[PDB]
Formats: sequence, C-alpha cells, structure tokens
Amino acid sequence: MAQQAPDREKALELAMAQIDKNFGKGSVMRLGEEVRQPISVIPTGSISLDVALGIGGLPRGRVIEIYGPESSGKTTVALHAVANAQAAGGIAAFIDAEHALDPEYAKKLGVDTDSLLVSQPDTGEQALEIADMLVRSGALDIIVIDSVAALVPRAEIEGVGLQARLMSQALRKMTGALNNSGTTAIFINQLRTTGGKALKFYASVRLDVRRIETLKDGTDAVGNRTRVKVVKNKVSPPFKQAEFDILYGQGISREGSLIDMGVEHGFIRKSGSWFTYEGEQLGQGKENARKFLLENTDVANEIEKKIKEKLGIGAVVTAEADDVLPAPVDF
Ligand SMILES: Nc1ncnc2c1ncn2[C@H]1C[C@H](O)[C@@H](COP(=O)(O)OP(=O)(O)OP(=O)(O)O)O1
Ligand SMILES: Nc1ncnc2c1ncn2[C@H]1C[C@H](O)[C@@H](COP(=O)(O)OP(=O)(O)OP(=O)(O)O)O1
Ligand SMILES: [Mg+2]
Repeated sequence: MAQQAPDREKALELAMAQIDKNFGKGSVMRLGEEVRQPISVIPTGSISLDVALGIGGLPRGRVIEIYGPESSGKTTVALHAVANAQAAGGIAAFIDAEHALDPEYAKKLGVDTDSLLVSQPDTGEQALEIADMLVRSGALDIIVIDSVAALVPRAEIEGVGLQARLMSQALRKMTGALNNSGTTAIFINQLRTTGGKALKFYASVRLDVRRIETLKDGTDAVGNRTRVKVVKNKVSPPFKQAEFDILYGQGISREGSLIDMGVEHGFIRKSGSWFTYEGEQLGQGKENARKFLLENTDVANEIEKKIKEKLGIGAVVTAEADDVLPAPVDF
C-alpha cells in the first residue's frame, strides 16, 4: 500500500468497491452518503418516514421488520404501505396469526379489502409455508405477516429450539424468492430475540415504532404522535428518524406531515397563528392548516412534490441537481 503513510481516500474506495462486490450493495457506507435512487418503491404513506428511509418508501424484494410496543403504529404503517402498493394495482397478501385486523379501519386508509388475501395459519410452519408458497408464485407485490411472535411451531401447539429455527429456516428459503420477484415482505413484531434473532440479520429494513405524545387539542385526544427510528437500512444510510401523526380512525396524517415537514425545509412560513404558503395562507392553527390541505388536495400535492424534489426520491419532475460526491447539508 503505503502504510506509515497517510489515510488518503483513493485506496479505501477500492475496498468498499470490493466489499459491496463480495457482500453485495450496502455492505459498507458513510452515514451521510448520497443515496441510490431506485424506480420501484412502496410509499409508506408518511412523507416523513419516506425520506427517512431515504429512497422514497420501502425497498422491493426485501424483507422489512417493524417492531415496537403494543398500539404504537406498526400495523397502520404496514396497512398504509399495503394500500399504496395496491394504488399501482398490486396483489397484497396478509398472514393473520393475531386475529386482530378491523377490515373497516383498513377501508378508511386505502386498502381494497375485497382484493386483499387474508390467510389465518393453523400453525407456525404454515404462515411461513403458505407465505413462501404464495411468494414463489410472484403475483403479489407485498406480503404482510401479523406477529412474528405468534407463529408457534407445529410441534409446540401439540407436543426445544423451535421458533427461532423455524424463522431462521423459512426466512432463508424465502429471502430468496422475494428478491427474484420483487415481493416485499413486512414482519410486524410486538417487542414486550429468539424468533427474529434471524429476521434481524435477514432483514434489509428494520423500523422501530414507539408512541410518544397522545395528540392533544380538543374533543378529548384525537390522535397520537408516533416516532420511528430506522436502526437498520441496507438500502441507504441508516439510523435516520421520522416522527408523524396517526389520527384515531383517520390513519397516518399525510397533510399534518406536509406541514411540519414542509416548514422544516422552507416551503411553508411564519405561523404564529398563520401557516402561509408561497404568498397565500393555509390557515391559522395547525389543525386548521391540516384542514385546508385535506380540503385542497391540489395545494397539498404541490407541497409533497416540491419537497420530494429538493431531496432526491424516484419521480415526477426536479430534473437536475443529483450527482458528483458527498453531503447532507444542515441540522
Ligand atoms: N381497527 C381499528 N379501528 C379504529 N381505530 C384503530 C384500529 N386499529 C388501530 N387503530 C388506531 C388506534 C392507535 O392509535 C393506532 C395504532 O396503530 P396500529 O397499527 O394499530 O399499531 P400496532 O399494530 O403497531 O400496535 P398493536 O401492538 O396494538 O397491535 O390506530
Ligand atoms: N423530526 C425530523 N427531524 C429531521 N428530519 C425529519 C424529521 N421528520 C422528518 N424529516 C425529514 C425532513 C427533513 O427535511 C429530512 C431530514 O433532514 P436531514 O437534514 O436530511 O437530516 P440528516 O441527513 O442530516 O441527519 P442524520 O445525521 O440523523 O443521519 O427528513
Ligand atoms: Mg438521526
């Protein structure tokens, strides 16, 4: 080389060059790197968690894990990422093992329940089997499994080692057909190790979702402020964070997102009372501005785009900005 010399950057690039080469893309990155923008992606439904994932949504053909304490926001997230998939006329499966979906809450989010394949597995060696067997076909686009913690091994539900081995296997047999089909998988996880102590490594994306404040300002408490930290992202630098709202019954607050998200970058101003926009006003009081966007889809689609144009993302317009070495630029 030239050791007892300097750290000059030329050589190090060959390393990575090869590491990404032997272990595949994503094996080594610089946290604040330039992200590789793809074409196919499933928007999560919250602009915030989107750019947080850095690519616009969730990656395809990759397994994603969503763990977190009860009633935090996982399923929704799932349920939304599920609806959007369908917006591109896709087939989405759902493996029930918790027996807790309310097809009508799904209904208000976007889900075309009547098209949604919902299996209710007899045991653990079935939700994984029907999963893969439903996966190897390749007609789907996104398959969801409710709780990695309730997939008890055939043996157990009758008459040690099992669950982790169960996951370890099928998830090895499956991580292989999902990539060769672009079928993205979501594995909800109810944290409160052995089961997902494979999924952990098998996964590409791993979202951590926790409830924060109980959205307060009127009728009683209408929503909940969810934070989400992407502790593992083998498709873009990791450790990013996005916070967002999910109104009871309403779902993840898109509009609400666009505001905090739209000011946190300079497209939307002042706002003592008043949240103005490029000259005109969107209203006084967040909820109100929240109202004006959900009453003016047009203005709403102008702030989601504009923003997705200042930070990459695979899309619609921007058309010139993107390339030639290193930089997020401020916080
Ligand atoms: N079926 C429903 N009908 C009406 N509101 C709902 C329904 N289901 C969930 N919610 C609301 C209340 C909560 O604030 C929020 C939680 O999102 P959710 O996706 O259910 O979280 P989660 O699935 O990660 O947690 P849990 O562990 O409780 O299953 O959505
Ligand atoms: N709570 C939030 N904090 C920061 N960014 C957020 C948040 N919620 C959503 N976003 C979106 C909005 C921002 O325009 C974008 C992230 O800002 P960004 O400056 O690009 O941070 P980053 O690249 O410097 O930080 P990190 O060091 O954590 O890797 O993501
Ligand atoms: Mg961060």
